[PDB]
Amino acid sequence: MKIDRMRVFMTRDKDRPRVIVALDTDDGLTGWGECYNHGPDKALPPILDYLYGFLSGQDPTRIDYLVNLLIQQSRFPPGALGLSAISALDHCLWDLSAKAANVPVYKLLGGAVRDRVKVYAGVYTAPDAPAARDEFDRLNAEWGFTAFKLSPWRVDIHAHRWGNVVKASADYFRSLRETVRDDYEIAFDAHAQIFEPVAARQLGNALAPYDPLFYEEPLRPENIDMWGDLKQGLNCVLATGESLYNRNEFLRLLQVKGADLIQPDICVVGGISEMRRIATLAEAYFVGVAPHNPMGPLATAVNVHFSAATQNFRILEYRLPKGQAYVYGGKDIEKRQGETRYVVDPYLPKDGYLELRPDRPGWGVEMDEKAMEEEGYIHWQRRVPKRPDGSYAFA
Amino acid sequence: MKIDRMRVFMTRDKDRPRVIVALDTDDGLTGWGECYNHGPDKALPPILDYLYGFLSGQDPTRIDYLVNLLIQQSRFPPGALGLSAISALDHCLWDLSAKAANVPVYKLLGGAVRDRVKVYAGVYTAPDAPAARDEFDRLNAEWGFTAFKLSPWRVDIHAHRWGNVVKASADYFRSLRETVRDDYEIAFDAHAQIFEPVAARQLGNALAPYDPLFYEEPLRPENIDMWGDLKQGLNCVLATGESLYNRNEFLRLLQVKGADLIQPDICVVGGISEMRRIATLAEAYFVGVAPHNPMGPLATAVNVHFSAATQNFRILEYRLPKGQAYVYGGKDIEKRQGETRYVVDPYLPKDGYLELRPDRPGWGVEMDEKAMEEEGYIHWQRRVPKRPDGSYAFA
Amino acid sequence: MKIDRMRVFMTRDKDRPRVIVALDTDDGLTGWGECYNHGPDKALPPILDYLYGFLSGQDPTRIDYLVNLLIQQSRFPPGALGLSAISALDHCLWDLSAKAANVPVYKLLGGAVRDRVKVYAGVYTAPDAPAARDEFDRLNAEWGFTAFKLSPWRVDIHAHRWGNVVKASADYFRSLRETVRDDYEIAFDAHAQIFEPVAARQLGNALAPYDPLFYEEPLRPENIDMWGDLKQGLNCVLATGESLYNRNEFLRLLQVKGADLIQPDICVVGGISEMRRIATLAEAYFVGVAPHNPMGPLATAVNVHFSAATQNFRILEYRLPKGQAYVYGGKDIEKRQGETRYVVDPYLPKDGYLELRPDRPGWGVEMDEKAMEEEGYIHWQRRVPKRPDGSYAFA
Amino acid sequence: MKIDRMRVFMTRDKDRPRVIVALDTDDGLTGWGECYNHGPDKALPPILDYLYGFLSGQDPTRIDYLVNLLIQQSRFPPGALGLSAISALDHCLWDLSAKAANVPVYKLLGGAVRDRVKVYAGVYTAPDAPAARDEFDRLNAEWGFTAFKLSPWRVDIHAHRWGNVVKASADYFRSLRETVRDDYEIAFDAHAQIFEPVAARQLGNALAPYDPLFYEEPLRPENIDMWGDLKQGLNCVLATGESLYNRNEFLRLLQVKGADLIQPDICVVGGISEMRRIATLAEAYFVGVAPHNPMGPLATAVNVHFSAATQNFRILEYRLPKGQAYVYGGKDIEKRQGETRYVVDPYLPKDGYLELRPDRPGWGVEMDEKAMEEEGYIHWQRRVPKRPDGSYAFA
Ligand SMILES: [Cl-]
Ligand SMILES: [Cl-]
Ligand SMILES: [Cl-]
Ligand SMILES: [Cl-]
Ligand SMILES: [Cl-]
Ligand SMILES: [Cl-]
Ligand SMILES: [Cl-]
Ligand SMILES: [Cl-]
Repeated sequence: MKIDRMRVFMTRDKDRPRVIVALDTDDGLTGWGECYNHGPDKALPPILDYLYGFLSGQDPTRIDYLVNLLIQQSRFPPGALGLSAISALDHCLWDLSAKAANVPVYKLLGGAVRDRVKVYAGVYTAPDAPAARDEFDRLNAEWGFTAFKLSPWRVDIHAHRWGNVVKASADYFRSLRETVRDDYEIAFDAHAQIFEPVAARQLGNALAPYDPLFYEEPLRPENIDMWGDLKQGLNCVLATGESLYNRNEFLRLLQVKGADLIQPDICVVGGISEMRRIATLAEAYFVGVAPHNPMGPLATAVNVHFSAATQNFRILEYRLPKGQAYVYGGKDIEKRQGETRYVVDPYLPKDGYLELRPDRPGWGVEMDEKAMEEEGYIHWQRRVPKRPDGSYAFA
Repeated sequence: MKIDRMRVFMTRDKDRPRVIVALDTDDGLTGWGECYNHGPDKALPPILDYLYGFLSGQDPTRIDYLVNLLIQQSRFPPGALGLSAISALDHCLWDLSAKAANVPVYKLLGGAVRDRVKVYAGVYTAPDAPAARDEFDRLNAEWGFTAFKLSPWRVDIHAHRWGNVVKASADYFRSLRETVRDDYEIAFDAHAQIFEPVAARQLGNALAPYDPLFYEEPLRPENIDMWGDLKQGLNCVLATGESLYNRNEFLRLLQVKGADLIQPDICVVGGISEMRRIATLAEAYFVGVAPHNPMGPLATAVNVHFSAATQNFRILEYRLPKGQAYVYGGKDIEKRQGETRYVVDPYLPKDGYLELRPDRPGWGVEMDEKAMEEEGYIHWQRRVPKRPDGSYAFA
Repeated sequence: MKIDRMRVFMTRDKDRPRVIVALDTDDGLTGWGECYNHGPDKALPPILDYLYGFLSGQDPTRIDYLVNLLIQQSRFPPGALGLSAISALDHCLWDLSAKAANVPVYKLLGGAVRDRVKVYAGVYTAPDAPAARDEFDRLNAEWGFTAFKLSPWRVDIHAHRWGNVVKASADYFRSLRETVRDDYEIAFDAHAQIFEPVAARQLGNALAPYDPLFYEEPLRPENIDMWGDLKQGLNCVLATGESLYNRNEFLRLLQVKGADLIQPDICVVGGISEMRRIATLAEAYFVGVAPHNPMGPLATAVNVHFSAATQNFRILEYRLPKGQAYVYGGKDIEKRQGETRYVVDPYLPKDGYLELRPDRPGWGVEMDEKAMEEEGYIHWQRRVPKRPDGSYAFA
Repeated sequence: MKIDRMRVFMTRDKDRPRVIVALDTDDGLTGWGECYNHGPDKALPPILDYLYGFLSGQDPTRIDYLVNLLIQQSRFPPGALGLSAISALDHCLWDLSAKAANVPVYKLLGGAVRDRVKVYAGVYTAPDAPAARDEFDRLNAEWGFTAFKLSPWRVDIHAHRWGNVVKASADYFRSLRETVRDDYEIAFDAHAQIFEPVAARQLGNALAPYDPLFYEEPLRPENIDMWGDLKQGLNCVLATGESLYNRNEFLRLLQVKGADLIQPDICVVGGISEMRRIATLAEAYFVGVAPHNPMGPLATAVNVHFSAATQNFRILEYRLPKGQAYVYGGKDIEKRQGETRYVVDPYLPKDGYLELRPDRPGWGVEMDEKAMEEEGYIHWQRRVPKRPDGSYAFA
């Protein structure tokens, strides 16, 4: 069969826009993909139109052949926006190929190496311990979650003395352990807001006695070598990588021993084609994979197949299709809710795992094209915090 | 004054599209910038619209404050397309600030450290020596060029035995030295088409006895460390960096001793704000700067000011506004010509240098808005070559 | 315009001599600079006379061109005294260039990236905690300081058992935390008095639990590599660099991971021309800048502009123009006071920050030439302490 | 005995100024020293006055005690000018101590380890081979020289294609070997005029087949690590160090394998006190010492004693007291002559060696105070060459 159409849907996932892509073939199949939402999503359709020129008329079962063509035609390494678009097209090609062979996508990735996919709940704020307990328990009662991710920050880190900022985080984690179920796993996402390796190490070591599931992305991404310096003398599990794009950025991170766990995003790195290479590198370095995934239900389905096939996969970030809207940080459980409807039958957790759908080819979800047509673009941007002297810090 | 409008012009530079950007202020000034042409230029206006939301109402003389805001709001490191747009906006801010202070832009960069800016002619093909001589001599007679850049490739590198490919390049360079003026400088751009460090070293060492001005970008960009391996035992000047984006990618390149000369592009890295940081790093490592610049006359003007202010600047890539259209490689002097008209009064070489315009504020060029309106977008894409087995290689 | 006169003022800043320099132009402008006081200040006028030979008749807006000429003419790297003189001349050139363009100096440095400049109070002694509290509170009431720097040394380090020396420092810091406001930041300057890296690490780790804002310059400067050894296994923020002179000494320090925060002095390194290069290197290594500044009000004004323009600037050392005379160490708040009068309208702190003067060109201060004429040279020298065996140790 | 007076003589050595220093004691002895001529020699007397405050009343036989005091009192590492003054005072202390004990200075340095001190003639220009032959032969006939140092540069290195510059140097050295006596040793001083390590390596390897005695100081001094990169793959003996100041700069150079031979200057590094430490470090790294010495006859006498006592000393730079005035580079044997008279009885070569004076205490020369009074200061400065684009390069 040959690729003969692309359809691009500008829709949304609660309060973030989302571009969803279909590739159709002359045998009547369709494969689906999800772009990351970097910010200016209206840039994605023209990128996709340009990339489609290299896919028209081609055999979609030549997945790596075509994805590599998309990478090579730019010559320059594609960045955030380009790779987001490439990611969605990679997803479409895997989905088409699996549908053509009448198998779940994981059968094209070496097969399932596990029966279900562990998830943690993206909570993302820093609520007081009793409120955290109640929310964790609610999530456990509904979906079986026993792993959760919070922000460590209990004050504005630029408006208080650093020792007090760190003590507030340590006291907070202590409180959580005194309050919530002993078996619950709690990760902290520092969200790339720390400048100095030494400061990141101090915070990590203050959290360490209370067993963070992982300590995610404390520093900025551009200098990879400094991650190796951070991790020397760090007593907790260090996770990073969500902001890295390709096999070679991850290779450098691994070579400097800059992470214990890596967190590539399958909508950011160029899809499964690149995600698999990244995970293979990590595996040889004895580093696990916890995919970054604040994206929507189609991205989640793509993650389910990658995660099911990858030996060194450990746990998957998960946001409920009906639930909390965008947030990072703050003293509350986020009040804003939304409902993401572009997947008819999203993967939902059972006992804190997503279960495979072995009798369904492709991703194992159906798309709701009417819902995508009903809900269009919405503007979304990050707030970059400021210091008291008026300078900008880090999102 | 405050920024109060952005105007975006989709135009062209011969057979490549070009997005040109104006930022206007409430005091009636306008600053101008040029985006790189990565490929899908129709992605640039929506990126620019999104970025402009962070610039509206701001003081354009706070250049680094605003450019850093544009970088930070994405959180992820911006890639090719995002940084292209950021580059043009950086240019606009320098131009506005210089116009506001009634000075040439170089006076905002520590002042001029040279009186004129050496250029080489972007010829880019591999014509037989007599034809090369005639073209070099024509360029010398008209503009005073004594430095030129060619492709080293005289055959399809994937369809002939490697030893013969390299011998053809060495024999070609020998012929050029037997044929053209003794004082002429000749650089070779291998255009990221070699996979293996050892192969890149073999070619460089075969060219070395004939004194290449530099040997540019033989390998792919993603693995930076391998450039240090290449350069160990390399007997000619090695240049790279055109495909690197930020201060930290260049820092890594410098740390591994992966280049003797770096070639960032002021329309790719985020403009002068980033270019200056990159050049400063290179300076401390005793590495010079030869900016990459196959772009148009506004990009050239931006380069003139950066180059005039930068101690470790050596030579600037230059394409004539009226002249040869796009080409890389091949046995001919390119037949296709074009005329780029969006700058009224482009910098032209005299004795092989661009001369400063000290009595004119800003970039020292006027824009032709009617010409930009007359000539719109044109589709352009790279050819990715194939090997005889049907696989894709490297653009 | 052209430089057409230099005027050199031998004056004083309380009990230290100070050489202040003016460069005049044939358009009637004057730019001002401040030399560091290394010791033999009577050496500075003849150095300045010699350097002026390279500046006479030149365009002062070619700042880096001229400063680099001053550096290159010596061939040998200039040391302390030479660079002190070069620093003042750099300041004069920035001031002239900014006055010529009718802008604050920061507009020549990429613009302001913050609205105000955080300062800490140079207290420098080791008073008992109640007296420290009272002095901190006085400084807070008057000027809004919430950050302070002390000496850690509570006894003669060469006349007591080392474990007891360190315990005295740790007990002192504990006392301070039990006594003074919880939000106060306290830095310790060990003043290059420790010989052995291991000893410096022991003291730093003893201070660490009480959150020193930074631990400054424990070791001597000549061996840069040993700073990387010190910092391995160090649990507090390490600051150094005040005794380093150029981009390459700082590059080495950064490469060995020998500091978390660097403290170049804008009157020591060759002025803004060099300070900016140093800060750029530190930025790429994710290291902040806390400029060293025990100098006077003109030096402070130069620092305000550099600090306002530098993203990775964190905090600025500050001495009040009317206040405490020279001191390092000891059990008292220094009794000797003085008044520095050569700047008419010095920057004073408000809420612990220096505020910009956006409507004033140049440094934004006026000079008092009569005050400089009234108060001349005074001899000043350091005491080099001795050990009980009669040997000399380290100032 | 106690130091009770310092006398400072501003004199000259042909066309360069020279500061000569005497320290007198209350037993009626006098020791003598020579400052390097960095440039602004009028800075030296005030530095010396300040330093003398630490020497007055002291026992001059406590040489290292006092020299280290002079170093420590500045706290900051002393630079060029400060160390020049310290050097002369170190010389005075060795001379006093040796006179007090009635021995030659070398008996205070572990004794003579050789009977005579090999010298090479500082010719410094690049005369055509027949003229070089005639000058070498003249020098051999008069003084027995068989070792000579030239500049390698036969054209303006910034105004000609680099391959042609290097070929001119190689062709020149070939010519010299075809023309002059087979036993003559010829060193080349590239005088810190090359920016790029790769370029320095290319020139060194082009000279290498003709056996340069050493290839001196091709690169700039500030980045020490790059010297290790240069020397990797270099086929000739590499010498540097004249522009380095202390034991730790030399330690770094040695650690990176950045030289085969080091060239500290006993008037630059702080005298014998520091020179001995430097040489000891080099010895352990199996690196020899060829002291830099374009200074005058007192500096030469100081060098004779250091060189006589130092196992890893190889050869000493030498300028005749009556002979060629200042020059570096150029196509001629320098026409300007002068006569340096402040030493009554300078060391002159015999068979190309300086001979010891074992029956004379101290340096073994007498000073001519009347000659110093007759010939005063003269202004001297370096020319910094320019490139054709108007930028400044390197002296
Ligand atoms: Cl449960
Ligand atoms: Cl729910
Ligand atoms: Cl010509
Ligand atoms: Cl033409
Ligand atoms: Cl307060
Ligand atoms: Cl006060
Ligand atoms: Cl002989
Ligand atoms: Cl003679």
